Amino acid sequence: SMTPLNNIVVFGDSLSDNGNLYEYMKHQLPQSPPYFEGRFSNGPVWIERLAASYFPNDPNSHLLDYAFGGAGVSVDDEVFFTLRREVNSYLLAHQDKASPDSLFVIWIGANNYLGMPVEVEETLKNVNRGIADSIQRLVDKGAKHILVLNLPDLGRTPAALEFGSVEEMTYFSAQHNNALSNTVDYFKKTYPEVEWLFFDTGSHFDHVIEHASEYGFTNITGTCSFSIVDEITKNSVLKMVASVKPELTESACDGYLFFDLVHPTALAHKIMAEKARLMLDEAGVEFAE
Ligand SMILES: CCCCCCCCCCCCCCCC(=O)O
Repeated sequence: SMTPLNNIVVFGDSLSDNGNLYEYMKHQLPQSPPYFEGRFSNGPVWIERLAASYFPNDPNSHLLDYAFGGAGVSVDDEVFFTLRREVNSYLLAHQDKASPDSLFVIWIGANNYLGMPVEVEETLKNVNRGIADSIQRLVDKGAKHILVLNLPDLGRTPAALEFGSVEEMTYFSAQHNNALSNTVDYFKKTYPEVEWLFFDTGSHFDHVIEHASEYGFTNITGTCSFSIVDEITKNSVLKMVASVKPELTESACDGYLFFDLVHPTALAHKIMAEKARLMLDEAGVEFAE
């Protein structure tokens, strides 16, 4: 293992990207403003806030964020980049070794299901397979601390409500989460020498919804920004983002749960970071510089 951890390495999608796609896009997407400095929200994302809670003075020197907006598990224009390629990018730059002193974080899958693909069960199968494959690869290359996050109920996104896909998006979310729990249970039993951490985003997001006003949200179905999506634009998270009309963004968004048709606002990312930190503290995870 590794008693105190010295950094966080995150693999994920637009829920975790801290500006990687924005840089490659020459700052043209996500347009900022109204997005915040290339994050897919109007403030820093959860994993940045988590890193700063442990390393308040120089959090970015303790966070290696390989998440790109539009990333998912391969199942090809649907996906900007794959989990496998994010992991292999980390490995390439680290001499094919996963540091035993890093907290590896995997939050992926939402981009696959929100593309509303036509093959339901094959998509579920291949997302689960791709996550298991990347976990096994990290373990094989020396990882000793792995945090896996499941999905919120994607049927709650404004996208699902507007497009009439609530049932399908909730089904993907629930089936994905059930399979992912089985995967994590398998790895826990097989690799007791690795620290396995799990965050039940599904239950936490439902709790936020059920108590939305108490968490600070006055609107859970609308969007701070405004997008106009066609039929061939409904096909992907990145198309929805590109279709934001910046001049029509609301000026006062402190009460919205959703910044755009799928992405949560800054306050939701803050809540997520706070709950993740409490989970890690309960588990006894310790960081140090
Ligand atoms: C522990 C805090 C509970 C609240 C969780 C906050 C996260 C909100 C989730 C909204 C749906 C996100 C879908 C984004 C699209 C994608 O990642 O491809």
